[PDB]
Amino acid sequence: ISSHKAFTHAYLSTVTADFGGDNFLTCPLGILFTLGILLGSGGAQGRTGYQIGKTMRLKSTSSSWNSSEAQQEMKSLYQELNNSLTSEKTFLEENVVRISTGIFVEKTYEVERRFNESIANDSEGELKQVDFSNRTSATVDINDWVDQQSNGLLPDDTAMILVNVFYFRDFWQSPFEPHYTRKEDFYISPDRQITVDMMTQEGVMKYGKFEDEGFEIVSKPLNNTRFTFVIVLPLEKWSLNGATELLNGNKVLSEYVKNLKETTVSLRLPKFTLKNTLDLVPTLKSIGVVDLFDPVKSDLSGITPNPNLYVNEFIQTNVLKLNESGIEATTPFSAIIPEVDFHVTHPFICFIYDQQLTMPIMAAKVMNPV
Repeated sequence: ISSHKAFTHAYLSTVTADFGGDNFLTCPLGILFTLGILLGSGGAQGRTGYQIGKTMRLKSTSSSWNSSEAQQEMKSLYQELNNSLTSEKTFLEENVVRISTGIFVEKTYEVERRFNESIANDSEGELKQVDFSNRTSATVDINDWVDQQSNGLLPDDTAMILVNVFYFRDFWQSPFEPHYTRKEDFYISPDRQITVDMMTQEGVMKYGKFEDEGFEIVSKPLNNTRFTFVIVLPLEKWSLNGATELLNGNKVLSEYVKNLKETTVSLRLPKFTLKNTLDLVPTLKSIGVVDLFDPVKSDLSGITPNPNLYVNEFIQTNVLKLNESGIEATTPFSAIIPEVDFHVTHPFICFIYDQQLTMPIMAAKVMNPV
C-alpha cells in the first residue's frame, strides 16, 4: 500500500470514532502536507522527525532512522501530491484545489535561515512570526491569514500553532436548475425533522446498490472530471449501516467507485454548507506523532536553536458548500423516466473523490444539513 493511503486510513479510523453524533468533515491530505512539511523542510529532527516518518509510513524509516533520506523521501512525496492536485484548473482560471499550511511561531524564537528558505521555496507553505504574548493581535493575524485562504468563507505561553486549510472549488459538470429547488423534509432522527432546500435533477450518472452493506451510491462529476462528488446513502432512514466503514476507511472507497454503472437517476440533494475546525493533536498523538507536541521531547532544532519550541495546536479548518452551481461555487423538466430514485432525505456520507489518486480528498458525514 502507498504511504499516503496508509496514513489516510490510520488517520480516518481514529478521527471519526468520536463524531458518531455530529456532522463530520475532513481533508486527510492537508494533514499529510502540514505534518510532512516539518519533516520535509529539515525542521523536525531526531525522534520527532522519525515519528512523523513512521506515521507517514515512509520506506526510509521502515527499520531505522535515516534523517537525510527520510527528509528527501518526505519532501518528494509532499511535492508530488501537491503538484498533482494544484495542477488541476477551472474556468470561473483558478486552481480547483487550494492547499494552505500556515506555520505560526512566536517572534521571540530565532529561525534557522535554511528552514526559512525551505518554507519560502515551498508553494503551499507559509511561515509567519507572531506575538503570542499579545493574545488579541495574535488572534487577529491568524484569523486574517485564514480569511485570506478561504476566500472569505472561513492561550498564553503559546510557542507554535499549525493551521491547515483545504479549499476545493468547481462547477458541476451538470448543474441543478434552481427553479427545481424546493422545500422538503429531511429526516435527522425520530424526534427530529427539518426543512431543507432540496435540489432535484434527473440525469445520467454512475450508480450502484450494495444490499449487503446496506447502502447505495451515486457519483456526480465536477466540471474538471478528475473530481467527483460521491454520495453514500443508507438503504433505510434509521441507520448509517456500512456507510461508516467507507468514512473510516475500513472499506476501500475506490473499490466501490469502480463498480458503479451509468444509470438514469432521479436525484434529490439538499443544498448546504458545513464549516468546521478540527484539533488534530489527540488523533495525531494516537497514531504515533508524540514528541512534536511535547516541550521536553520536541526536537525542532532544524527550525530554531532556541530549545523548547514545540507545537501547541494543530488545527484543520474546513468548508463544504454545496449549491446548484457546484461546490464552493457561485452563480425544462427532463423527458427522462429514471430507473432509480436517489433521494437524499436522511443522514448520508459523502466524498470529494479523486479519480487519479483513487482516494477521497474530502470525507464528510452529513447528519444535519444547515
